[PDB]
Amino acid sequence: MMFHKIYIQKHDNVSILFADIEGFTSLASQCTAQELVMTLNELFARFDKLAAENHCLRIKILGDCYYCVSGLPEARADHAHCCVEMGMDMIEAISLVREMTGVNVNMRVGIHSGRVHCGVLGLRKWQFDVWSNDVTLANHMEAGGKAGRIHITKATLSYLNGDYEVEPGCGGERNAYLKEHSIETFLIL
Amino acid sequence: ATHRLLLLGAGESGKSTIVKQMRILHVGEKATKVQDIKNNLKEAIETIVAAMSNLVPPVELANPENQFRVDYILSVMNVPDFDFPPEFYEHAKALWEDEGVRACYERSNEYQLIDCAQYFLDKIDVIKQDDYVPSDQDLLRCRVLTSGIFETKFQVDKVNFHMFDVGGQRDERRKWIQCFNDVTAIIFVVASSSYNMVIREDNQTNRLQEALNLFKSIWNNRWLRTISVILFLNKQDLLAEKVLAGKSKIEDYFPEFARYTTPEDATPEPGEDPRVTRAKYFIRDEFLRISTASGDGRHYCYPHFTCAVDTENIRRVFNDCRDIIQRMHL
Amino acid sequence: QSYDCVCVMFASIPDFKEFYTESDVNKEGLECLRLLNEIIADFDDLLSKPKFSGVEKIKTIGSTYMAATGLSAIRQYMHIGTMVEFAYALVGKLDAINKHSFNDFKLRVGINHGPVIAGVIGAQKPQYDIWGNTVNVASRMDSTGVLDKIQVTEETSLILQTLGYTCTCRGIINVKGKGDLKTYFVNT
Ligand SMILES: CNc1ccccc1C(=O)O[C@H]1[C@@H](O)[C@H](n2cnc3c(N)ncnc32)O[C@@H]1COP(=O)(O)OP(=O)(O)OP(=O)(O)O
Ligand SMILES: C=C[C@@]1(C)CC(=O)[C@]2(O)[C@@]3(C)[C@@H](O)CCC(C)(C)[C@@H]3[C@H](O)[C@H](OC(=O)CCCCN3CCN(C)CC3)[C@@]2(C)O1
Ligand SMILES: Nc1nc2c(ncn2[C@@H]2O[C@H](COP(=O)(O)OP(=O)(O)OP(O)(O)=S)[C@@H](O)[C@H]2O)c(=O)[nH]1
Ligand SMILES: [Cl-]
Ligand SMILES: [Mn+2]
Ligand SMILES: [Mn+2]
Ligand SMILES: [Mn+2]
Repeated sequence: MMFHKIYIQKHDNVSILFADIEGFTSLASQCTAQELVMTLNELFARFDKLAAENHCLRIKILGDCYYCVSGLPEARADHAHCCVEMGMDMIEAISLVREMTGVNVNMRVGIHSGRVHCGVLGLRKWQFDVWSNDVTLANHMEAGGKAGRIHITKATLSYLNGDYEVEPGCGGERNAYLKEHSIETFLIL
Repeated sequence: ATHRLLLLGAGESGKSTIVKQMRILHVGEKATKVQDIKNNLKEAIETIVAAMSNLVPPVELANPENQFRVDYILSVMNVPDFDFPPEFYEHAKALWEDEGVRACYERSNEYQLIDCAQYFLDKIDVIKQDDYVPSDQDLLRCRVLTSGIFETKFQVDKVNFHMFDVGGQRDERRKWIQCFNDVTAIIFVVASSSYNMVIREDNQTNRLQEALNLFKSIWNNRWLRTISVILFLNKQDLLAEKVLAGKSKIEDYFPEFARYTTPEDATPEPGEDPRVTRAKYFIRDEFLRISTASGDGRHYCYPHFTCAVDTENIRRVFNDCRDIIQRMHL
Repeated sequence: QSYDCVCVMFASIPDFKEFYTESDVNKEGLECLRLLNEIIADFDDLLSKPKFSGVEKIKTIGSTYMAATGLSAIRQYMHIGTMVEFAYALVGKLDAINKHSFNDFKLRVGINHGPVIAGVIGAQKPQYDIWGNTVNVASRMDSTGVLDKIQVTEETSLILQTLGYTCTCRGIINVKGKGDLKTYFVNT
């Protein structure tokens, strides 16, 4: 009654995936706004599909930034692999062999694991979102991927139960924020 | 049954001291805070000596000899991690023993200084020892700035309490609302005595009038329009001395005290001079004219004359404070 | 569908990335969202006013409000001045919230106009977002702005003056892809 309801709910052990069309704006100065909004939509259509299959949930979309968390809403201890295969699928999701999208695009997956705080802010035009430093981190993990090799924070490897094959991403050199907190970054193979 | 209390107040009103009273009354390591004590004593003196030349007119010593003891403390003021040598205790103490240093101290309001001054300096002897172990009062007088918010989980009569001390500074008020949500009642804190000193945050605003305007902010806050504040007119002892002594009238700082008469409902404690009686209540009604305006019966204000460094008084009050949480069914 | 004149406005709070603390006191970052909700929500209380009856709230990027006026139609460029009245709107509120949080937030803005290709997207829960370069800049004119000021482009600079608004040239700022462009600030 004092503070508006704030429909937010903590949620402690999930994996968060972030993707960005590497070099997109380059694609822009070449194609019609329409074919772009289309290529974009096209891509995201197949994304929400590859999304619900690996048991993950898509949060929101920002232009070319499509970020889908995992382990929600109902808790799934499987959060690790989820985002992992999400990126997996996401990589082949840019099969330009059938997507005549123009100048070479690629995702820049940036996964991470930690605790969250999801819900919706405001009272109008609600949009489901995720909030937490960990969530801030997974964003920079996205802002630190190479040619779309999947980034995975050391916390993401501790839930992978060492199943996948990762290599030192030397993150931090790639992105300031990773270095700032000295986070050991890897890369799935 | 769990209750959460937030303490608010101007700068150095005496919040943390209360939260310390709390541990003391409801909760060996006294050898790790000895340091901070000496660091107080340090500032205590170096601050007084410092402001002797700066003041206008100047405050010169009576024993010119001490010019060299002045150069000593002034040669250690910015020194990092002082090792505390007997020389310090010495020259400092002789400086305290000096009449012009006290003279500078009787006007310690024209310059920012801590409250534990009078106290610590009067026991350089007791502090200097190698076996000096801070007693209980010594640990409630040791001043330290609170940076952020800390939760003290204590229990009383099989009923839990959660104390929340917060940065009393201005640069700290940006963290209060981080606890404004679902908290029993607000213990406000004031320095009934600080009615003669400008704040540290700027050196131009009356501490008291800043405590009034602060109370105003919380009392009328859009998230505290339902939460009852239990104002704490603290440092009642200091207020008195300043009052009684008269070396600083109250009506020259708050002219609205000239037309002021003494209250009816007043319950004048046991031979508390009529000069004090009137004063302390005056300082009550300044906070009351605020709680009288808005509120609109959604929340009321329960004042409490107090002395945070009196584990005796503080208990009498945190009991009334334990009462109203049960009585008003808060 | 695609429009020919859609005034896009971003209103971010850099000052929040810091205020957001994840501590055991603030229920781990909650109690500050709880305050950010109290803002965004308090910021939405505008869309339901007479003056901003035509103001549309596109979305919300974390601690960044995204509105747009001019999506209810086929002067012709007046809602630009309306969008600004709304920039001035959020500020009135944003600063007022401070008065009760003892905080000090400042609003940073990036208004612009042109063709935006509004529509929905997604296979699950579709969302209504306005794509287009007009918006590309609208954001880049925010991400590089100044607090308490509104950063408008050349043309926007112009139009705003014919409405009674003075504009000062911040200088040049590289709006990536579109290259180095000249921006101005709306004299408050
Ligand atoms: C001329 N550009 C376009 C023509 C029609 C459809 C889209 C574009 C386009 O590239 O739009 C940009 C924003 O307007 C559009 N956008 C929409 N909503 C947005 C938003 N809320 N915040 C930021 N950008 C947003 O996304 C795009 C991302 O730019 P960003 O700077 O985020 O790119 P990047 O993510 O780092 O990609 P790259 O690696 O290639 O540099
Ligand atoms: C609400 C508090 C706080 C501090 C915590 C948080 O998790 C965020 O909500 C994220 C991180 C988080 O939700 C990931 C999505 C997104 C949208 C990216 C948010 C913004 O970056 C927020 O800040 C901002 O508004 C500033 C940065 C926005 C710039 N980013 C750069 C990367 N691209 C891909 C998207 C835009 C955020 C940081 O703010
Ligand atoms: N003489 C006297 N001193 C008191 C009294 N109550 C508190 N103090 C003194 O006030 C000084 C400042 O106390 P403190 O608790 O630090 O204030 P604060 O409100 O907590 O301010 P901060 O520390 O967050 S910035 C301490 O040295 C303490 O002993 C009192 O009733 N009388
Ligand atoms: Cl005060
Ligand atoms: Mn991209
Ligand atoms: Mn982007
Ligand atoms: Mn304190």
